[PDB]
Amino acid sequence: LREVVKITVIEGRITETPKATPDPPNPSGQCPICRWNLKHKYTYEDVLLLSQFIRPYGGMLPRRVTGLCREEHRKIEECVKMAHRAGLLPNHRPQLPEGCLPKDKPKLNRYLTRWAPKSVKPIYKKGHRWNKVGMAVGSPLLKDNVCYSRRPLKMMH
Amino acid sequence: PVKLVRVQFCPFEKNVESTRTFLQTVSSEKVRATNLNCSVIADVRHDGSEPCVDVLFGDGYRLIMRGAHLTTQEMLSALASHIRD
Amino acid sequence: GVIRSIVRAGQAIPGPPLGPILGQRGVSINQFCKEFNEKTKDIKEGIPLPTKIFIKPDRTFELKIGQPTVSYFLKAAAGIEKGARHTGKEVAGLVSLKHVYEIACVKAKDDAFAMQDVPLSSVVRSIIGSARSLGIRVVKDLSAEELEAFQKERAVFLAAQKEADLAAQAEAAKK
Amino acid sequence: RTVSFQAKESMIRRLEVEAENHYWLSM
Amino acid sequence: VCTDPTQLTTHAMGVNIYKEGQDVLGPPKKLEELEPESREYWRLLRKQNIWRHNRLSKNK
Amino acid sequence: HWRVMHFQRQKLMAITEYIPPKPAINPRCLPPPPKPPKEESGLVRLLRQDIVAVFRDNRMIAVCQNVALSAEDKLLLRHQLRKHKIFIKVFPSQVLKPFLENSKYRNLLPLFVGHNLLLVSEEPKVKEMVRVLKSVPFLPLLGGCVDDTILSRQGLVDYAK
Amino acid sequence: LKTLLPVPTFENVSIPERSKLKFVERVPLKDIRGPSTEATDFTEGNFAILALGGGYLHWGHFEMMRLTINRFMDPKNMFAIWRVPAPFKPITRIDHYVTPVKTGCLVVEMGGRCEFEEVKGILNQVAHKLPFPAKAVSRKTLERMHQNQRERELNNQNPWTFEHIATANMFGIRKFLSPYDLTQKGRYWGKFYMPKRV
Amino acid sequence: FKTKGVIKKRCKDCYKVKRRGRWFILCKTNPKHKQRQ
RNA sequence: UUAACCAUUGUAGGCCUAAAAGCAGCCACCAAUAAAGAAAGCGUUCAAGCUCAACAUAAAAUCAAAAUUCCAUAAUUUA
Ligand code: FES
Ligand SMILES: [Zn+2]
Repeated sequence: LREVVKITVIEGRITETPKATPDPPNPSGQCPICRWNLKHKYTYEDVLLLSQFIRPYGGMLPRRVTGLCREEHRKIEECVKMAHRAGLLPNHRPQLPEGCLPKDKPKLNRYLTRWAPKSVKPIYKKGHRWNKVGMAVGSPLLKDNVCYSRRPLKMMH
Repeated sequence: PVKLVRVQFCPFEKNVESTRTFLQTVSSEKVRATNLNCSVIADVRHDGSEPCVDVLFGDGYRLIMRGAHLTTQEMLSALASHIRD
Repeated sequence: GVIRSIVRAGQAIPGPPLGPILGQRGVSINQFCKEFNEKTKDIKEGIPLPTKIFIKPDRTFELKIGQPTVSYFLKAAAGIEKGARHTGKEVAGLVSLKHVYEIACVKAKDDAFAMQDVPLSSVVRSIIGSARSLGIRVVKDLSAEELEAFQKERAVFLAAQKEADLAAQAEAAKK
Repeated sequence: RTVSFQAKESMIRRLEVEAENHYWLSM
Repeated sequence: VCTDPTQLTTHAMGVNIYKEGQDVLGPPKKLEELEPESREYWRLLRKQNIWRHNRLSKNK
Repeated sequence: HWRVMHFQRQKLMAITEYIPPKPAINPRCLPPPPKPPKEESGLVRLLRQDIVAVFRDNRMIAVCQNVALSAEDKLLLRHQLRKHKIFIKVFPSQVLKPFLENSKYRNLLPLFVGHNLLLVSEEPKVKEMVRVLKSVPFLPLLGGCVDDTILSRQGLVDYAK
Repeated sequence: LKTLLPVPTFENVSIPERSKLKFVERVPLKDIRGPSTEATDFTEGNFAILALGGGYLHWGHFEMMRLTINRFMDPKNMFAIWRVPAPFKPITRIDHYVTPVKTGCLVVEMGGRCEFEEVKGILNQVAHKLPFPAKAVSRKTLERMHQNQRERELNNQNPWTFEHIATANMFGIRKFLSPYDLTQKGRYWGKFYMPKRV
Repeated sequence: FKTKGVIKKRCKDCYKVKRRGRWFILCKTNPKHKQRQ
């Protein structure tokens, strides 16, 4: 990990990086997710796994650095959005540029949030029994996760 | 709007390549013509000296950039912000 | 700014084709032709010469000229005032190898666009390609009788083309 | 009308019973 | 210009064209004709590739 | 216009829907199949010979970075160098690696990285090369070998004298 | 060192003299309710529009195909032909004639020294305006289309299928089925074709 | 902003974004090309 | 396939076109260049002129089941 220092003269210093735990359980896996047998076994709640692919201010790291495949990169990206919206990453908040403070508006607790709350409109005509409009819960990208329920998860609430 | 741009690096040593690519971007006919105030110069040496870029301005501000660990894009990014003054 | 033109030495004032373009930049067209006329005296008159006039930021004339063009000469060598109107199968030029080589040797003397190719094979092929561009077929060597027979055929064909022109003229009159 | 999960299974169960009925009428 | 079969076949029209100076092979090789490992072969194929790319690019 | 199906028929359709076979492991997650034997296109083999020919023909091979100078200005440099009977060669680096990996010249690999140009001739007019280099100030020289001797630019300057 | 291959050679494909589409004379329930038995073969050309449903093509559509297709095709390199008859079926309020078409029919065929990608756009545009659902398919694409259909049937992991249940009258199902359903096997409903149904 | 059923890029500089629950093509060169779904 | 970069020259090439030079018109459709279409879309008093393909270096990898007043409450995992 290299950091740029300015003085004009500016230079970048490379520092030693923490090393991955050796001897993955499943060597020969391309994606780092499959070298540890995590293909379908992580959700938004798993901050410990998700945090590793996140920039200090909450952005996702580029795929070419993480080494994830596209299928798992998109799942990590979506899980991170849901984790952020659930307030599970209090230390990866956006940087405040200058003369900006947090909105101070009270925070509503939410989880399994597919979309940004700003841009989702209210359902004014909810519909009757068979034309009921569904409130989406979870993400479609995680439709293949291992399920421990008798029936598949109820995405539309 | 740049008085002069100087880059020095060690060719045969296998080290930073961003500086070499950065020199190529600096030594672009379109860029050179646009900033006609500057005469680009490239020099090489053998000593164990990490590549160093030196930029001179008429106002006297000198911007020194070492490719030692800087990528070529970051080199250009620093220039443009500095060029704006 | 460099401006191209293929104007012939004989006439140095084309006018609308170049004068207003030169005037749009802003220059004295008479001065341009006069120096072009100076080159006209050096060269034989009435033959196209490529020019590479540069209009400087100072708004001055910097004339650069080259040898006679390949295309016009091939038409002239073939004796074609107006080239074949199809050129796919309409041939009005029958050129022997010796003529092709000699003219190519003269060709490879300009520096502007780097006709400095060492092998004359490049230059000869380059002019042959021009012949293909034009309604000209590059024969290896022709007999005088074949030219006479070909000229007779061309005259008959040109007479038919004149009849076609008459039909086109009659159609144009109706329109 | 989407067909329910329970509705689909109960038809399959009956089909299997009839499928066996084919076997026992073949000898 | 010269319009004489004798002069046309026995004189060089273009050697000298100045006032002081008076008048003094198969088809392009096909991909079959071209040698597969020759530079000539590949430089015409590249041209053919450009032709194909332009043909495809027309409609977009 | 679709006509509603009897519920019993709709039940029949639901139970007879196609079910695809599911693999246990994704083929992507599995190790990638070994590459089959590749085919050399008629660009590397012919160019390989060219790299062989230039090394065999030219005793001195000096390397300089490509400057991305306008081709109209490359011509005059080529014309100027042609007047001095010194030729320019440019080749793809990746196909140049295998020969440079196993050849008389093997310490020039770092030089042969990125956009580059090759100074090739039959005579060691090395001092004149600086004069041709001095014609265009900004063009630098990275190094190479002169008269089969590998040396750097600073050493070349001393060798030129 | 970008790799390259010899450009595909269509030299074998000759160009018919009447490359442009001909004119069609405006005046010379099951017709669209089943799989087609005609025009399903490409024949001379390599590119054609595939009917994915049952519909009637009246003279108006014929002109739209005619005009659109004719304009853009290159006489030197492209040609086209009609794969369906002219309008012949009476319609009364004898107002006009409509040509029936069945799912799977090739409405129009194109050929010449051109790639599919070149002819993709216009044929897809023309197809979109046809009364029934349609698509532009090359020789390979139609072949792939059939191959996938056969592959789906072989590797199906559902023990129960419409054909077996229907033929054997399992569940007493034929009380709710039409006589034609046994032949269709659930692929075709009314004038609609369900590709995903095996 | 024309609201269209199907959005299509109209020039080289046109770019696509997902703002406030909808897809937009925005063109810096030609504001006419701006579209919404 | 779509991610960096570049674009020279035979020739303003045959043609009614004032003039049309890759890109009004129509014509065929080869040369040099390590690398570039007798041009693919732009622009056109006409051209100069904007890029795509040329060369070099550059990373990835088929479709998806309107008008009285919203209207059960709710819910993603325990076999
Ligand atoms: S989990 Fe194996 S490719 Fe990503
Ligand atoms: Zn736009």
